[PDB]
Amino acid sequence: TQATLTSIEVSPTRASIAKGMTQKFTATGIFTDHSKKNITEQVTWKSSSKALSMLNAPGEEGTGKAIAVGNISITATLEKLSGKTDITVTPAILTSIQISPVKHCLVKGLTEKFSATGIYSDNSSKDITSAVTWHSSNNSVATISNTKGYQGQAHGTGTGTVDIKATLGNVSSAVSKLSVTA
Ligand SMILES: [Ca+2]
Ligand SMILES: [Cl-]
Ligand SMILES: [K+]
Ligand SMILES: [K+]
Ligand code: NA
Ligand code: NA
Ligand code: NA
Repeated sequence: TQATLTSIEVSPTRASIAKGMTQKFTATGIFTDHSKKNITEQVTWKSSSKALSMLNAPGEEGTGKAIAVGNISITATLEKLSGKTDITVTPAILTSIQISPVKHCLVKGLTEKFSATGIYSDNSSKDITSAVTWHSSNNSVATISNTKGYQGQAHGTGTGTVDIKATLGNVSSAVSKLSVTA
């Protein structure tokens, strides 16, 4: 309380966040006694553009939400002093994969086309059937192709049940239970 505030630093200094994701900013107060203090909950936060929304709800103080791709300047203000930083919003990232059909009954000797829908960090979606790698837990029940022009093509090779899944980098679809009948 004896110390006067002399500066505000906002961290991080450079950062990238995917569209639809969020970032917690920190406001660090610098004082005449050379102490540093977390003043994130005390400062006034603002953003230079709609592309990053500073969240207003209690407990969200200093949280920015990526609305649109671009460059945004962020400011923390207290006692007419301001600290600033820059953030970059990058394109939405793959967060989940939904495969269809969710379950299926296939007659042996027939072929069924599975599709993979990528769900992104802004909850946009895309057909990524040809981009994913398709997997079968048991080729003796069904095979599934990754061959160009046949991606997601599942062929009933024998009776039973099998797990079908799609993967793309570190993202994996839910398992689809494929039953093959005679
Ligand atoms: Ca900074
Ligand atoms: Cl940046
Ligand atoms: K806003
Ligand atoms: K997933
Ligand atoms: Na600003
Ligand atoms: Na915008
Ligand atoms: Na069989």
